[PDB]
Order: sequence, then C-alpha cells, then structure tokens
Amino acid sequence: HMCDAFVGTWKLVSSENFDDYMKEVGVGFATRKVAGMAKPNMIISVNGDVITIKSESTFKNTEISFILGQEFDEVTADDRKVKSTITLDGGVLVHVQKWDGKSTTIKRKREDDKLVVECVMKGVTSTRVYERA
Ligand SMILES: O=C1c2ccc(O)cc2O[C@@H]1C1CCCCC1
Repeated sequence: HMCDAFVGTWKLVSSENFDDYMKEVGVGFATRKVAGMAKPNMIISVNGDVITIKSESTFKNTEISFILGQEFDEVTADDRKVKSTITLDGGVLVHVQKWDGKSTTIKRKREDDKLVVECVMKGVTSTRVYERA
C-alpha cells in the first residue's frame, strides 16, 4: 500500500513558473513553448515494488518504472539523458535527476484532492497542480 494515495489518473489544472524552471534546466526555446503549452495527464500505478509513472500529452508520451531508492537511467521528454532516483520522504515522492554535473528535483505530494508537483532547479521553483481525471 505503498503510494496508494498517488495511484490513479491525474490531469494538469494549473502551472506557475514552469517556463522559468525549464530555462534554468537548459531547455531550448521551441521545446519550452510546446512543452509549456502541454496539458499532461499523469498516470501512476503500482505492481508489487514497481511504481510506474506515465505522462501523456500532445507534446510527448513518456513512461518510467522504478523501485524506490534504486537508481535508473531516464530519457526525459526534453531529451536529457539523466540518472534518476525516486524515494518516499515523509509521504512525498522525491525524484532527483542528475546529468552533466547538474541536478533537479521533482516532488509529488498529495494535498487535499490534488496532486501537487514542485520542480526545483537551483533557486527556481515551479508549482503544478493536478486533479483526478
Ligand atoms: O519531469 C518533469 C515533470 C513532470 C510533471 C510536471 O508537471 C512537470 C515536469 O517537469 C519535468 C520535465 C518535463 C518535460 C520538460 C522539462 C521538465
């Protein structure tokens, strides 16, 4: 019953500061514009110890599967090749991505009926709110 409150299908309903977050990450202009326009659905499932997170939008469809605490290699939607580790910290899913001596963290947390995503790169934070589909 690891991650029960995260499991399901979630749809983006608001975003703040995402363009600036993507700039900080190094995403180029055209990708920022199309990715920032996206209205992704986040689909989270669990089977045993394996968690799967799918993101589907008109921009890109991606899928990761992982075990908490166990690093994996990821190609991100913006085509970075990163080494990722996802853990549960005090009920928050914490996703750290490392590449080229850089690091960014994506936190997913349940707050009321929402799933709130906080993306942090250095001093720039973007907050994205998802609701159940
Ligand atoms: O993994 C990510 C993620 C997941 C959910 C969300 O709402 C925002 C997110 O931003 C990142 C990256 C997406 C693709 C573009 C670069 C940033």
